[PDB]
Formats: sequence, C-alpha cells, structure tokens
Amino acid sequence: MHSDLTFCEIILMEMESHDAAWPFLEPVNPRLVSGYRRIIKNPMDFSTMRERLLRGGYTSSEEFAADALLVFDNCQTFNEDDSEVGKAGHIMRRFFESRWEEFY
Ligand SMILES: CCc1c(-c2csc(N=C(N)N)n2)[nH]c(C)c1C(C)=O
Ligand SMILES: [Mg+2]
Repeated sequence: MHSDLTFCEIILMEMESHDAAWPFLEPVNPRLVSGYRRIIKNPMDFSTMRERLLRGGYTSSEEFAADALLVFDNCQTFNEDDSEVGKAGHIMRRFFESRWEEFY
C-alpha cells in the first residue's frame, strides 16, 4: 500500500529524530563492541531500514515492523536493561509500539 508505507516513513523519521535514538542511528561496530558479532546474528539499525525503505525494499508494513522490532530485540539481547543503550532502547521500543498501534 501507498498508505501502509507512507506511514512507515512518518514513524521512521520520528524514530530517526527522537532524543533516545542515538544508539540506533548507525550499525553497531563489531570491531568496537566485544562479543557483538558472536551474540547478535541479525543486526539492524535505523539507517539500514532507511536505506531499505527508500530503495522500496519493503513490500508490506509488516516487514518494516519486523525490522523495527529486531532493533529492540537485539538491544535487550545484548545490553542490560539498566545500561545506557538499554535504557534508551526501552524508550525507543515503547515509542515504536505505541505509535504503531495508534495507526493499526
Ligand atoms: C553499546 C554500543 C551500542 C550502541 C552505540 C551507539 S553509539 C555508542 N557509544 C557511545 N555513545 N559512547 N554506542 N548502539 C547499540 C545498539 C549498541 C549495542 C552493543 O547494543
Ligand atoms: Mg517481540
């Protein structure tokens, strides 16, 4: 749908610009994060969804939502809930779930 994916733009822009978005704008650099490659099989981040979305690489809004949920799953997999990335991921995750349900 044009509408299904016109909305994925709105929310991704809103995540891209959220105060808590800083852990997720770029891919995690495994050279700098010991253990990340080993633990996180499928990395995901906002710039990667942005690339895929501009490219037309999403066919349904469900695919987009899967990529968003994967950012936060990988976050909670790797970081303790009281870590700084962890605290930021809970804010970004709660923002995403609520903004996504407000539409669907
Ligand atoms: C802790 C590193 C990390 C960042 C990140 C972005 S920027 C930065 N470093 C400073 N602000 N010093 N860390 N993002 C995610 C999703 C991470 C992990 C391992 O899950
Ligand atoms: Mg889940």
